[PDB]
Amino acid sequence: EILDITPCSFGGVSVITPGTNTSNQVAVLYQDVNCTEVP
Amino acid sequence: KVTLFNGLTVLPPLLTDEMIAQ
Ligand SMILES: *[C@@H]1O[C@H](CO)[C@@H](O)[C@H](O)[C@H]1NC(C)=O
Ligand SMILES: *[C@@H]1O[C@H](CO)[C@@H](O)[C@H](O)[C@H]1NC(C)=O
Repeated sequence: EILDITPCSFGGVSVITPGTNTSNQVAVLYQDVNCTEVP
Repeated sequence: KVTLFNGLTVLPPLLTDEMIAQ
Protein backbone atom coordinates (compact mmCIF):
# COMPACT_ATOMS: atom_id res chain seq x y z
CA GLU A 1 0.00 0.00 0.00
CA ILE A 2 1.29 3.44 -0.97
CA LEU A 3 1.46 5.88 1.94
CA ASP A 4 2.34 9.58 1.94
CA ILE A 5 4.68 10.88 4.64
CA THR A 6 4.30 14.51 5.67
CA PRO A 7 6.25 16.06 8.58
CA CYS A 8 3.94 17.07 11.39
CA SER A 9 3.30 20.71 12.18
CA PHE A 10 6.24 22.76 13.43
CA GLY A 11 6.75 26.49 13.58
CA GLY A 12 8.10 29.47 15.42
CA VAL A 13 6.81 30.71 18.76
CA SER A 14 6.35 34.42 19.40
CA VAL A 15 5.67 36.07 22.76
CA ILE A 16 3.42 39.13 22.56
CA THR A 17 3.97 41.14 25.71
CA PRO A 18 3.72 44.74 26.92
CA GLY A 19 6.69 46.14 28.80
CA THR A 20 7.42 44.58 32.17
CA ASN A 21 6.72 47.84 34.01
CA THR A 22 3.19 47.69 32.58
CA SER A 23 2.23 44.08 33.33
CA ASN A 24 3.49 40.50 33.41
CA GLN A 25 0.66 39.05 31.30
CA VAL A 26 1.78 37.58 27.98
CA ALA A 27 0.26 35.92 24.92
CA VAL A 28 1.81 33.21 22.74
CA LEU A 29 1.57 32.90 18.95
CA TYR A 30 2.35 29.61 17.20
CA GLN A 31 3.13 30.37 13.56
CA ASP A 32 1.33 28.40 10.82
CA VAL A 33 -0.38 25.85 13.09
CA ASN A 34 -3.85 24.48 13.70
CA CYS A 35 -5.15 25.74 17.01
CA THR A 36 -6.20 22.11 17.59
CA GLU A 37 -2.60 20.82 17.64
CA VAL A 38 -1.09 23.25 20.17
CA PRO A 39 -1.25 20.99 23.25
CA LYS B 1 -0.89 39.39 -14.33
CA VAL B 2 1.43 38.37 -11.48
CA THR B 3 0.55 34.81 -10.42
CA LEU B 4 3.14 32.32 -9.19
CA PHE B 5 9.52 21.22 5.30
CA ASN B 6 13.09 21.87 6.45
CA GLY B 7 12.73 24.99 8.59
CA LEU B 8 11.35 27.26 5.86
CA THR B 9 8.52 29.53 6.96
CA VAL B 10 6.61 32.24 5.10
CA LEU B 11 5.37 35.07 7.32
CA PRO B 12 2.24 36.90 6.15
CA PRO B 13 2.66 40.64 5.56
CA LEU B 14 1.47 43.05 8.21
CA LEU B 15 -0.79 44.84 5.70
CA THR B 16 -3.13 42.65 3.68
CA ASP B 17 -3.86 43.34 0.03
CA GLU B 18 -7.25 44.75 1.05
CA MET B 19 -5.65 47.32 3.37
CA ILE B 20 -3.15 48.34 0.69
CA ALA B 21 -6.07 48.76 -1.71
CA GLN B 22 -7.86 50.90 0.88
C1 LIG C 1 8.46 51.74 33.68
O1 LIG C 1 7.42 52.57 34.16
C2 LIG C 1 7.72 53.39 35.25
C3 LIG C 1 6.43 54.04 35.69
O2 LIG C 1 5.98 54.96 34.71
C4 LIG C 1 8.78 54.40 34.84
O3 LIG C 1 9.13 55.29 35.88
C5 LIG C 1 10.03 53.61 34.47
O4 LIG C 1 11.06 54.49 34.06
C6 LIG C 1 9.70 52.60 33.36
N1 LIG C 1 10.86 51.78 33.13
C7 LIG C 1 11.54 51.76 31.97
C8 LIG C 1 12.73 50.84 31.94
O5 LIG C 1 11.23 52.43 31.00
C1 LIG D 1 -7.07 22.53 11.19
O1 LIG D 1 -7.13 21.13 11.38
C2 LIG D 1 -8.33 20.55 10.89
C3 LIG D 1 -8.45 19.15 11.44
O2 LIG D 1 -7.96 18.25 10.48
C4 LIG D 1 -8.25 20.63 9.37
O3 LIG D 1 -9.44 20.18 8.78
C5 LIG D 1 -8.05 22.09 8.96
O4 LIG D 1 -7.89 22.19 7.57
C6 LIG D 1 -6.88 22.79 9.68
N1 LIG D 1 -6.98 24.19 9.38
C7 LIG D 1 -6.59 24.72 8.20
C8 LIG D 1 -6.80 26.20 8.09
O5 LIG D 1 -6.09 24.09 7.28
